[PDB]
Amino acid sequence: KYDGCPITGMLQKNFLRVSAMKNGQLFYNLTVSVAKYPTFKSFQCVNNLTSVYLNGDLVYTSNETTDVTSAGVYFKAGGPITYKVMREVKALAYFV
Amino acid sequence: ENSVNTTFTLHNFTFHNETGANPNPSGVQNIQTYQTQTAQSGYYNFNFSFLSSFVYKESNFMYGSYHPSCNFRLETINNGLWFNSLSVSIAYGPLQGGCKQSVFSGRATCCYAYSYGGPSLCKGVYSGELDLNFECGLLVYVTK
Amino acid sequence: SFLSSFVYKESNFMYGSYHPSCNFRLETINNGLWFNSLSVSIAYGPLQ
Ligand SMILES: *[C@@H]1O[C@H](CO)[C@@H](O[C@@H]2O[C@H](CO)[C@@H](O[C@@H]3O[C@H](CO)[C@@H](O)[C@H](O)[C@H]3NC(C)=O)[C@H](O)[C@H]2NC(C)=O)[C@H](O)[C@H]1NC(C)=O
Ligand SMILES: *[C@@H]1O[C@H](CO)[C@@H](O[C@@H]2O[C@H](CO)[C@@H](O)[C@H](O)[C@H]2NC(C)=O)[C@H](O)[C@H]1NC(C)=O
Ligand SMILES: *[C@@H]1O[C@H](CO)[C@@H](O)[C@H](O)[C@H]1NC(C)=O
Ligand SMILES: *[C@@H]1O[C@H](CO)[C@@H](O)[C@H](O)[C@H]1NC(C)=O
Ligand SMILES: *[C@@H]1O[C@H](CO)[C@@H](O)[C@H](O)[C@H]1NC(C)=O
Ligand SMILES: *[C@@H]1O[C@H](CO)[C@@H](O)[C@H](O)[C@H]1NC(C)=O
Repeated sequence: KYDGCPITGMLQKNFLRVSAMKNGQLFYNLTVSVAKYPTFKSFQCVNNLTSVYLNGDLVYTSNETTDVTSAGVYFKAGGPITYKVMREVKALAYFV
Repeated sequence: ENSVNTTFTLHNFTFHNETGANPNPSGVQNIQTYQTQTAQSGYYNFNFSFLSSFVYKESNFMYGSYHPSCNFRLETINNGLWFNSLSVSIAYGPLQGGCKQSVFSGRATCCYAYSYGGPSLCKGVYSGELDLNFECGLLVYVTK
Repeated sequence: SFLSSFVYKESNFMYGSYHPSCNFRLETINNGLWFNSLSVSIAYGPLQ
């Protein structure tokens, strides 16, 4: 909170807003906590199945098959962020 | 668990055969899904009232369903499954080449092919064989 | 050109095809096979 959105919280232990937006209106408000998402690590946008990935798992899918046209990040300071595009291969991951 | 402050209420998606339009012309993109639904989050069930006099067409070399890559049959969705994104829709296309063309060059992972007593004036979709007249059973899509 | 509205009848106890001793189906002859003598013919008989 400063004045802007109706959330009214200035602390940690609050939530987030992953929300889709069409040309005029808003839909699909889900409010995941800052718990289970401790620190912003990565953020993808994948072509097939049109799904978007705040680091790791799903947050939003829809019907279409539409390619990415733009992206962009605001932040004041911190680590120098990295943009990268990619193709689709096969891989396997060791995980304990 | 959903995000916060939720009472877990499953949504009810319904279907019904409507007063449909004409059967499709020559193009496989010229078949129109005369319903659309989608899954977003949480729980769902699918009220299929399409067992009423609609036979199931067993898959073979050209016609019928193309249920490989989706092992469940359409009347067993309502048991406990786990998907990642789901959208079903019905469409009144031809029968001999509905699924075998509409899976590869189409818009679904797999599709089923129910049938009924339909008029035999239906322009089928296939490369080079699009000048005949076939049956029109309703074919549902599912994008698993 | 006999896929036009002609259903295929799956074999069972009395009626239908008798494709055992010839594993290919009729719409898959045109792939690479090897025969020794071959003759096909159509005939309009009973079904059972
Ligand atoms: C489930 O939905 C189907 C899709 O609407 C219904 O099938 C429709 O039945 C109509 C009546 O037989 C057909 O209308 C006729 O179509 C022919 C062209 O093939 C025209 O020449 C006729 O004039 C026309 N009859 C009219 C206008 O009175 C529809 O074409 C046909 N739709 C198809 C085959 O896609 C099923 O009847 C319906 N089943 C139910 C309700 O049980
Ligand atoms: C997601 O949250 C926003 C909160 O801004 C909701 O926006 C409200 O929408 C209604 C109906 O359009 C308006 O009357 C309110 O004035 C909006 N609130 C504002 C501008 O603060 C939006 O509807 C939500 N999306 C849903 C519920 O699908
Ligand atoms: C990923 O996208 C490509 C785009 O051509 C598509 O062919 C492929 O089937 C997609 N993979 C899926 C849906 O798993
Ligand atoms: C995909 O689903 C949405 C959900 O309503 C629908 O509006 C859209 O027409 C669908 N796309 C098709 C059928 O190509
Ligand atoms: C329809 O959904 C409501 C909740 O949205 C539920 O209470 C009701 O039982 C459902 N109807 C069924 C399952 O027939
Ligand atoms: C499906 O909908 C019909 C009405 O269209 C209703 O009579 C029937 O009970 C429903 N089936 C369910 C909820 O399992």
